[PDB]
Amino acid sequence: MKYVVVSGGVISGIGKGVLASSTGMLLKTLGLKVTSIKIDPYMNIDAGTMSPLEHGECFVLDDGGETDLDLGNYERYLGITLSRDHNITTGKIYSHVISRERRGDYLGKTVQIVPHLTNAIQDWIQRVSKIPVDDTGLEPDVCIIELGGTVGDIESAPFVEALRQFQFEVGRENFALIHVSLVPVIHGEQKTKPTQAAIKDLRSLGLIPDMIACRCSEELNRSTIDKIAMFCHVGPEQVVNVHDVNSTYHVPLLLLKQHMIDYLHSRLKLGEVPLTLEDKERGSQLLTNWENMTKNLDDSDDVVKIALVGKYTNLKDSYLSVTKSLEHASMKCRRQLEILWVEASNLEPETQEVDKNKFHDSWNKLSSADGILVPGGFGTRGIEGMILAAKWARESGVPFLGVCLGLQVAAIEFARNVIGRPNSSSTEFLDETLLAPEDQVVITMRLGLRPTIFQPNSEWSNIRKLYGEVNEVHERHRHRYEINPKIVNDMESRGFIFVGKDETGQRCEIFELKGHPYYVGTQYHPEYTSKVLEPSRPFWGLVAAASGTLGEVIKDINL
Amino acid sequence: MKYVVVSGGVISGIGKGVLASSTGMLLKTLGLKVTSIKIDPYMNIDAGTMSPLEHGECFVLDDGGETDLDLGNYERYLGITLSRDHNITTGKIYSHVISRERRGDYLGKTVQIVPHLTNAIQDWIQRVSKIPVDDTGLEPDVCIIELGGTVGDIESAPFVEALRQFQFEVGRENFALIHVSLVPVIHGEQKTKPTQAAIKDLRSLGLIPDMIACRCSEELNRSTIDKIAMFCHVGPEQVVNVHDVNSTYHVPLLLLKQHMIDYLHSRLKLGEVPLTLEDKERGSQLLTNWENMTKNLDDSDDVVKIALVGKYTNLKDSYLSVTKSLEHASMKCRRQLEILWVEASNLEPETQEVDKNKFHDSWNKLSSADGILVPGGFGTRGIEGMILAAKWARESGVPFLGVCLGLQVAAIEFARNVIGRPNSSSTEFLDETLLAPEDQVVITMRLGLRPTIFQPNSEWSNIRKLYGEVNEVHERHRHRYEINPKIVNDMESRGFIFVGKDETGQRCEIFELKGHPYYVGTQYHPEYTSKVLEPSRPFWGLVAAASGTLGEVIKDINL
Amino acid sequence: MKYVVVSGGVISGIGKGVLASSTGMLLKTLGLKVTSIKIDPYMNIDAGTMSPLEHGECFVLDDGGETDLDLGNYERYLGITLSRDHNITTGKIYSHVISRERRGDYLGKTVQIVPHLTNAIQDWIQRVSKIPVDDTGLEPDVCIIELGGTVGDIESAPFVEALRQFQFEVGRENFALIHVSLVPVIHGEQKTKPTQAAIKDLRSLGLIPDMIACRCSEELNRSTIDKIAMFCHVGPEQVVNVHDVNSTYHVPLLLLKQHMIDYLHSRLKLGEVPLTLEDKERGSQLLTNWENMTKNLDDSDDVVKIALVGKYTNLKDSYLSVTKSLEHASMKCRRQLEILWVEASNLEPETQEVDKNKFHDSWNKLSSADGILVPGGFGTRGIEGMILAAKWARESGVPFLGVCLGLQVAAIEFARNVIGRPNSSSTEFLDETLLAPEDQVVITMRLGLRPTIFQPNSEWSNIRKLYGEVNEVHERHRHRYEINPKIVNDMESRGFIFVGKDETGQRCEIFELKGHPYYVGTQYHPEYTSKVLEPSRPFWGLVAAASGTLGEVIKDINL
Ligand SMILES: Nc1ccn([C@@H]2O[C@H](COP(=O)(O)OP(=O)(O)OP(=O)(O)O)[C@@H](O)[C@H]2O)c(=O)n1
Ligand SMILES: Nc1ccn([C@@H]2O[C@H](COP(=O)(O)OP(=O)(O)OP(=O)(O)O)[C@@H](O)[C@H]2O)c(=O)n1
Ligand SMILES: Nc1ccn([C@@H]2O[C@H](COP(=O)(O)OP(=O)(O)OP(=O)(O)O)[C@@H](O)[C@H]2O)c(=O)n1
Ligand SMILES: Nc1ccn([C@@H]2O[C@H](COP(=O)(O)OP(=O)(O)OP(=O)(O)O)[C@@H](O)[C@H]2O)c(=O)n1
Ligand SMILES: Nc1ccn([C@@H]2O[C@H](COP(=O)(O)OP(=O)(O)OP(=O)(O)O)[C@@H](O)[C@H]2O)c(=O)n1
Repeated sequence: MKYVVVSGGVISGIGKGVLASSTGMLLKTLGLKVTSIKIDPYMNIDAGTMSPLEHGECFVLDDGGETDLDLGNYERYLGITLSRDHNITTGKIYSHVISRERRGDYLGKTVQIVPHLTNAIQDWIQRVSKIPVDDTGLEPDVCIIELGGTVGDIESAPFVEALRQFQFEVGRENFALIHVSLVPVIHGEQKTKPTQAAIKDLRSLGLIPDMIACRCSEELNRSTIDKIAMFCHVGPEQVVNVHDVNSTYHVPLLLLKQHMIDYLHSRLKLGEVPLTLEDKERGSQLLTNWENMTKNLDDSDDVVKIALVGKYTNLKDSYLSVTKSLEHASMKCRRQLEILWVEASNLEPETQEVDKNKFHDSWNKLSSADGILVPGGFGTRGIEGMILAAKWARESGVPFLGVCLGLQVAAIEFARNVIGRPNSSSTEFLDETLLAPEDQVVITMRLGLRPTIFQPNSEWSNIRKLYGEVNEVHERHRHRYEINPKIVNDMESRGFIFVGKDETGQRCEIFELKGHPYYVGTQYHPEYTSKVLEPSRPFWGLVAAASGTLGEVIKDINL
Repeated sequence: MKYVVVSGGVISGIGKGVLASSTGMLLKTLGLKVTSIKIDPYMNIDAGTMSPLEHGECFVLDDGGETDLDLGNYERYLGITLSRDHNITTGKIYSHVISRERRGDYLGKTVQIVPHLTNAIQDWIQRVSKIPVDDTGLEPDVCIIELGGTVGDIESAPFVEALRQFQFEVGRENFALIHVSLVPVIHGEQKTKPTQAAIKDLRSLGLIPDMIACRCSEELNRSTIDKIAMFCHVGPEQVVNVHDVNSTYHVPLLLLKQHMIDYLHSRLKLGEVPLTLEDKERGSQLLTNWENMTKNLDDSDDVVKIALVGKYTNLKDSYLSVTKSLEHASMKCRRQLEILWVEASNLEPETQEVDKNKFHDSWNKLSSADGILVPGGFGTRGIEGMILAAKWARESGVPFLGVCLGLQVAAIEFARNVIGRPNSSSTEFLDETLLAPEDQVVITMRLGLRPTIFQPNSEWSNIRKLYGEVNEVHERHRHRYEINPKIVNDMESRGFIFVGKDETGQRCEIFELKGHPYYVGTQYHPEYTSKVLEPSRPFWGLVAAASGTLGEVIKDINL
Repeated sequence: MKYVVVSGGVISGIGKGVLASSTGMLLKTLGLKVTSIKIDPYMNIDAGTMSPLEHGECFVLDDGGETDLDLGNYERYLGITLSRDHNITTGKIYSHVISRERRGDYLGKTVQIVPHLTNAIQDWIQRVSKIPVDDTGLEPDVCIIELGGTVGDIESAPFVEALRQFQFEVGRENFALIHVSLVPVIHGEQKTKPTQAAIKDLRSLGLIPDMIACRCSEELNRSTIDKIAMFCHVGPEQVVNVHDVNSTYHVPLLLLKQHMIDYLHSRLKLGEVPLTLEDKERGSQLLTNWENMTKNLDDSDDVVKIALVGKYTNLKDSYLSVTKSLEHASMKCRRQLEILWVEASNLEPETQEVDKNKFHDSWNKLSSADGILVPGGFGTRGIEGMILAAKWARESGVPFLGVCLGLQVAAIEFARNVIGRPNSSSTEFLDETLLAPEDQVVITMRLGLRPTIFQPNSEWSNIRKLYGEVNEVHERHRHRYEINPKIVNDMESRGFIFVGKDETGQRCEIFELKGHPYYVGTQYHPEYTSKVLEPSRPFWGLVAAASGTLGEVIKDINL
């Protein structure tokens, strides 16, 4: 079990996620069974009790664990599934030993943070990194660790001590540390001194960097490479840069041109770790696939505007897996995405009493859209606005995808306008109204992986064709409220077919609407299962409908 | 003797000189007899043995001491003259105690950096800060100290220890520390953490900041003011910012609007320090004069292009007192300066054999110039180029000022073209030629203040009118070579009058040429004696000739 | 050129000199041509301008350089001669680059402590360590460096940075660092935490210890070895202890039983450094000689009391080379030394007017003495007291040795009592008296190595027999005043033969007195040339006379 620990920096908010994930992807092109751990110095146990106003999406694993946003970046780049234990936090590990303490398992000793926490942190990393994360049951070869926070922090203190001991308990030639660092440029001069003071506080804590990765407003001068390397000892070929470039998917290609694989292959002796010719052939495949899809990102110019309809769209972090999944679809289509960020709070005509500009700006964006998407956040405040976007797409042929709250507002729109019961509602919005047509009932949330089965009369359905005509699908959920099962037989008689259901038949999970080019929704979140090199099928469909060639996409999938 | 010590930062190259000088100017508007010290952690004894390729101008005091560039900024803002002891350096203070040691003055003790250097540093600061620096013989009231380097540096180590002891040996309420700091902005967020880590290394060394001054790419958020103040303890009204604004002369006005006088008046009890009504009236005069001249800088738009002819003009730092003195002239004229940086190495027709573009670009700039200036650096390599600019100005009515090497190349041009001896030369360039017309002889440099006397037939001369028709002038020199005294009587018979001379008559120090609008030179450097609120008379003349109204300038001076 | 750098600690005053010298002796038993450098963070240039009240003896090299006491410990253990450049100091290296600066040799650059001092320190160590120090002209193999002060000190700051760079400029496997550290024991528990905090400040400065040497009130617990090694990373076999034992000459044998040679032989690859079978045979000889002489120190019990007569004998550090040379003599004689510390300020009868006890206590000690020694410090205040000890030894058969001031007071005693001129005097005490019998004249000091030649009528003389009957001797001097050459022919006619002289015959350097068992003096200091395994001949004589068997010593020398 080799380790690469990404770490460091003078500002927490600099460059670790993009680098760690890119390191993991690069090491995956060696054919190594790479795995990945996040260390979050924050106290939260798991993400379900924290709102999207901080650290973005409430991301979900096959385990059903609401987890840190940064796990999603490892899944979507590495092509792996992570267990809820691959996110380590301050309150997780303190809750762990305090649970073990009240259980009596410390045999009456005084429990001291050294060695006790620094043993729990090491034992957790050594448990977790052996867990299988691939399509096959084999244990991993190399673990990337993102140390969140900065080295030299009250809260990352037990984690840096635990890593200091771990660097000896699993030796040199089996552990390597990469430190991300700021290199400010002021008056056009690349001032190294913050990445010298931050290496005093690094070496004080006994960790030793084998690579320095810079974030800077420029490429590094040969002078500032030497000025880092002579003070903060690494070779001249072990300082690397992650400068501003318009594509995050090119950061693996920068680091490979800076020879980072050739250094880590030497520094972790990776040629001695056993691999087959098939592993090495999958390794060169992962590289050449990533080069070809980035060549498509380079030479593509034919824009496709997707309108993404929701709340808090000024905090663009709130829809990160949506945004990345749309880009995975757009790259597979060889077409340049733009996302129009559309405020559902503005589409409502009530906006026109308060500010006309917001109304017409939102409808300008929606009118411009080659496809529409209601991806669903949390809370009720924008539901009328999303019904307007569900209407516009139905009455105007515009492609549509309703994820989670998107199913519920698309069925509420269909009930309000095509069944024609003007009172029909989301029970989470309007429980006090006690309707017959409640388009929502509570069934405290169905979370993580579940099997979805298609209803037999569906060989005509494009959405099941995008899933390859298979009988069953496995995807990740978040829903407390669901479609009302009594209303289904009415909606299907109007052509709003619920193409996918739970095996019990009481819970309805996919629709596709007859005669419309492409109008779909999913009760599961298809964002979370997207991979960069193999995109999520409802999102590939939406961008393919917005692009044209949806038939050719389906034909190619059917081969 | 109160002290304000400017200090600090995470990068040496951030903001101390602009802030320290502005603090000193502001405290001068209280009517306090402000003085100023530079601490340079570099080893050089004094600047005469370091070339302009590093830290710029070889600046000169009334003492004749070649000293750090940063002394010039205190002189030109504060309106004071500094002794060569107001620049403290590592090799000055180590050479001082080692001189005292070999003299036997430590009574056979083992000389240890604590306390011995840290006593010498404190004794030097307490000697120096009492030295009179004004138009009157009174001792100073407040000393600004610029600690050069950063707190937390191998070489600023004895200086921070010496200040740590000094903060107790002259107490709180008589010493205050201002720390300059970086506040990076990354992804549009003002990341405080470098100004937290750098305050651990500050407080470790026992110093305590009473003000934090930021350099940042923006104004400070109210959030980042509170985030500094809660970690690095100062009040919310004691964090201040020195953001990018197009004028350095506005930095005193920023700091006054941020109430920095109201804090230092309280924190150094400055209301108890004895002052007269006349001192307070001079105090409000210094403020209102600085506001009115900056109002002129604000509402002025009529450009005046000065071509400054020399070498190494890509290192624009090399002519700093020239540049600032031209701006002191331009502000007094209410006219917006541009300096055309003109390469003498390009004006030469030999350039046209190597690159035509450089030639025509240099002559384009020179042709555009409302006035020309040969300010004189060091070494011979551009002398032919400067003779071409001395010719162009003479044959084309363009105003001219030849400082030091400017006199020598203007007299060499006059000898070559108006006397018409084509071989006449600078002996420093062409000593091997052994001419009769050597326009240069060695007289190892006449340095610092000397008296200049005007030749009696000079009531017609504009340059003596700009000096107020007085018999004598006191200015600062640097010259090893001078005009040949035997050639003078010939040049004067042609109308190149040497309007100013040494009292011995063998050394010729000013010329003015008959019939030309304004063609002058000075063997002394007039840059070094310029003040911001009272500009240097040859430079006020050059910008007044380039502007027009030179007669009105002379009339106003003659009142 | 391998390096071993001794360093470190939480208190400056702990254990470095005893360890460094013992390391050097041990590595000398490999047959390596070991050399040695002292780094003194104090500012003094050289020791002649510091008095014995601090850091003890004003020790002297063959170069004639008055140097730090600690050089003497390397000479007397390693059997080598050091140049005055093998002592590096803060004011030496700052005076060096400032000399190079005023000479112009930095080509006009701004001289900055990094890299400039940190290059001078590295260049000095690389010049110095190649200087031949043996009986043969070959360059050294391994350099011991004692870093004086502690790592983490304002004044040792350029030296720790210079070593940090040097550890890379001469790599790992060619440099190794040993850190001395305190391990306090409190309430009977060996508290490691000072040797953890001091290793944060070590690793912060980028140095990395390969050995930890402890000073502690006990042997180290196996628990505190593991508690150091797990925090301050070294193996369990790389923590070593230098506990209190009654003999400093056993510290090499402790460190060899703790396998320190076996670690440094591996860690510096010393088996690859080229040596002959003769070098290895001299290596095992140095070990077995040191074991046999320490076996003599172990089984010896027959006391020999030497009375050492002087000033400031409460600062026992003031006579260190005397004390060590007497022990080198005593070990060669297989006899247990005691030194009676005798106050010359008390032997004087004037003491009996102020305190009778001091008088009778001093004469009790002097009466008890098996031999007397006037070794000579500095200043005149005790000269009458030393004349009393010169008298007592002459009139009572007690063996005597007068070094430097000892010759002068023994000749002053002889002139006062055996020639019988009661006024005869030291001119340094009584210059105003203008005598005919001035027993002292100025000839500003004859320093370092000089040739001494024996007067031809000397085959009877025991002192020349102890020097092996050779015509000439080479020894180290310090004298400003000397014997008056006109008085010599009178003293010799009375049997006070000046057995040794300068080749010019005007300067008289050794005496031996007829008929007395052993009454000698030397104008040179024989202390400074003493080796542990080959003792200084006048001191071997004094302890042999005090022991008996002086004839057998002479017989054994004459083989
Ligand atoms: N492989 C990656 C890595 C990062 N990002 C983007 O970059 C942001 C996070 O940057 P990251 O590289 O993770 O650094 P930070 O999160 O700023 O800080 P850290 O060093 O702790 O990761 C996210 O909003 C994400 O959209 C991305 O799109 N793809
Ligand atoms: N002395 C301190 C201060 C803060 N933190 C940690 O800092 C983390 C936040 O990181 P970052 O955003 O990088 O620090 P901020 O204080 O927000 O500063 P900035 O404004 O630069 O983000 C928190 O988890 C907190 O535990 C720490 O370990 N030690
Ligand atoms: N009152 C001032 C101060 C600075 N400058 C300009 O700013 C530069 C120096 O900036 P300064 O404020 O002195 O900071 P630094 O020198 O960069 O660093 P330090 O903090 O050590 O001063 C000079 O080239 C000078 O032209 C100026 O014109 N007027
Ligand atoms: N550990 C160190 C390293 C450097 N210096 C000092 O740093 C000063 C140079 O300051 P600055 O330019 O701020 O440092 P640089 O090393 O040049 O780094 P940068 O590239 O950020 O300027 C020198 O006088 C040198 O004595 C120091 O005191 N301690
Ligand atoms: N080989 C040695 C070493 C030391 N000493 C004695 O120990 C004292 C000095 O101890 P040392 O080991 O040099 O440590 P310190 O000088 O206390 O401190 P440092 O670690 O700087 O050497 C001297 O007075 C000396 O008499 C000795 O006799 N023989």
